[PDB]
Amino acid sequence: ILMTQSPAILSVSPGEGVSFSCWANQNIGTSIHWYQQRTNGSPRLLIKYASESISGIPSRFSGSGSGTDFTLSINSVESEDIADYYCQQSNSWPIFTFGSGTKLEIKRADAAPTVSIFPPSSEQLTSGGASVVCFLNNFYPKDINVKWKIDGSERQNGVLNSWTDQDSKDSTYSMSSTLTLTKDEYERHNSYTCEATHKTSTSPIVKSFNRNE
Amino acid sequence: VTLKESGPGILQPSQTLSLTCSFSGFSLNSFGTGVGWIRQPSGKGLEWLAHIWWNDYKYYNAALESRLTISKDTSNNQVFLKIASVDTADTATYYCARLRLRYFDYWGQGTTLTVSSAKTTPPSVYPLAPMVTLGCLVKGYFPEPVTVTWNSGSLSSGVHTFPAVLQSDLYTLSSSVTVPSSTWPSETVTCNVAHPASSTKVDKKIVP
Amino acid sequence: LECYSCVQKADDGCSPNKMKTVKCAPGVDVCTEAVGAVETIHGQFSLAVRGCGSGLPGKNDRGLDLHGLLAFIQLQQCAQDRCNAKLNPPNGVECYSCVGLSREACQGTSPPVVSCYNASDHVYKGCFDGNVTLTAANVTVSLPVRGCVQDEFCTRDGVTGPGFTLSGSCCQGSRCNSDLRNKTY
Ligand SMILES: *[C@@H]1O[C@H](CO)[C@@H](O[C@@H]2O[C@H](CO)[C@@H](O)[C@H](O)[C@H]2NC(C)=O)[C@H](O)[C@H]1NC(C)=O
Ligand SMILES: *[C@@H]1O[C@H](CO)[C@@H](O)[C@H](O)[C@H]1NC(C)=O
Ligand SMILES: *[C@@H]1O[C@H](CO)[C@@H](O)[C@H](O)[C@H]1NC(C)=O
Repeated sequence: ILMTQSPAILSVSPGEGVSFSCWANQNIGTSIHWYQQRTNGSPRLLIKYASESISGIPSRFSGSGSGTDFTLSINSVESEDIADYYCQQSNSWPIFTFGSGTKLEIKRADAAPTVSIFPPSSEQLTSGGASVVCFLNNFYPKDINVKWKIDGSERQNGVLNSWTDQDSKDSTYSMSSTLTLTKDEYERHNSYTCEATHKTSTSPIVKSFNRNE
Repeated sequence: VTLKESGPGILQPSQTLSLTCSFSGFSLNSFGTGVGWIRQPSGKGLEWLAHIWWNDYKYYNAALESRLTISKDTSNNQVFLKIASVDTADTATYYCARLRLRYFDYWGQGTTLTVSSAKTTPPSVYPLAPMVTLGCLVKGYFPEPVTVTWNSGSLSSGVHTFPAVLQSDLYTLSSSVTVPSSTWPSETVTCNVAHPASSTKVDKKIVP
Repeated sequence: LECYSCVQKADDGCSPNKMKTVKCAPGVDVCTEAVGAVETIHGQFSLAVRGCGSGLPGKNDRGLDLHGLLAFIQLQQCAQDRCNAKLNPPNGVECYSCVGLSREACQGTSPPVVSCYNASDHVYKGCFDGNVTLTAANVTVSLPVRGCVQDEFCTRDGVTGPGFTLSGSCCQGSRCNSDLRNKTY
């Protein structure tokens, strides 16, 4: 038995009526259960046997379906319903299988990132390393591409990236990009640039510095 | 009804993982009761591993049935899972949850396991100097986690503390803070980084 | 090749002091051991067969669920001598209960009556009558099974495992399951 959740990401505004799909390749009767995992939290059982409600669960969470297609619905989305939602089948008891998950995201107006680049610190250069950081803060949607260029030439190696979780207050995403060189390599090139292609602009937003000035 | 997982926190590859689930508020003698183990790699989905029943029957994820053995002591309210020959892919949060016949109604908070051969290492903390946005870089520490605060939490809006990434087995992250330009360098901005596993706390003032 | 040979019918047939050691016919290369435990919400019993087998070495375990009757089967086949001894509040409804009794006891209105309950917070409000069968070593063993189940309307339902079947019918009302061998569809 194969279980496909859809969508993977479900961007929604507070107060809307949202629906999560979980599809079985086969007929599994009513043997489906739904779990909520808030970020940094344990999975929490929401719905039992397709549609049975769990005690102590808000009344806004309801589920439905039988056979192959199953749905979890939130009548009125609240701020603490931002979470991952997993289905699990019990059709092949005692073998249990979970879905891939549906991550509930908050919609916001698209916003371009504020990009900020930083040289290596004086402390780090003493140690023999040279990491050039670029922050891209407060943007939407999460899809973003960072391209590193040194004196025009692209830089393939030495790059580490990290995305944040969606922000609690403004619903933006943020990203760090780290280019890590040796001290000797860093003191042999002049310009360090981080360009970011995003949906807010056709041409990428570029922040840069020169190690000369 | 509660479940509490405990485990070793960090292991090197090849070692045996031994997990304990200590539970209360119910019994593993009831017909249909079971306790299972589920793990989640960070940022990834949940995977069922194994479950043990009141009548001592045990079920395994067949992809791991060679590595897994689950057991229980009903007298002490404990279920154990040991996973032999740990690898990097066993880096996950491991949850125990109780099986009412077909679903997991009650789960623990989870125990986080890192499989790495790296040893406990304090971080190197570097200032990032250029409204204006400032930061600090925390490079080369093990294990997770670090906590990063600015002015001990007094600067809280405009702070982004990024997930750690692995570079050659050691973690690195950065934190950024965005302030009005009228407050720096006129007022001080300091990064405060605590690493609980190594007993370390470091302040780094960022100066232009 | 010498194997333990014994058959267990919810009794002691496979007990230390009833087990026989048998020698297998030419061309049989494995000893078998198959235990099928069936669990009702009021008890559990086991069928077991130990003897000379066929086929390859291996282990085969399976859990089965028929409207809340659980069955657990372990079937192991080795290739060494004598290797095959490695396994071992009320709700409204009342049902007849057969959990180890012979087809003699388990007939008609003879079996004990049990009070169903909502085991593991699932509703057990139907009654069941059927049998369990476990086949291995060119021998077959079966006993009747009766108890509470989560379905009041099954007719000749069944689950299957390796050499193992658990089948029967369900019904509604207390002690409906007096005798459902004839129940039509
Ligand atoms: C489970 O038990 C028996 C298996 O022996 C099933 O079949 C009938 O059982 C009676 C019992 O002595 C035999 O005399 C009959 O010959 C069997 N049927 C036939 C067609 O010959 C029985 O039906 C099963 N129980 C239920 C409720 O299905
Ligand atoms: C099952 O039985 C218990 C005890 O009677 C009761 O508290 C529970 O609500 C019952 N559930 C249903 C669905 O009948
Ligand atoms: C089952 O039904 C058949 C056909 O009506 C009859 O021959 C037989 O005796 C019945 N047995 C019982 C126990 O009712």
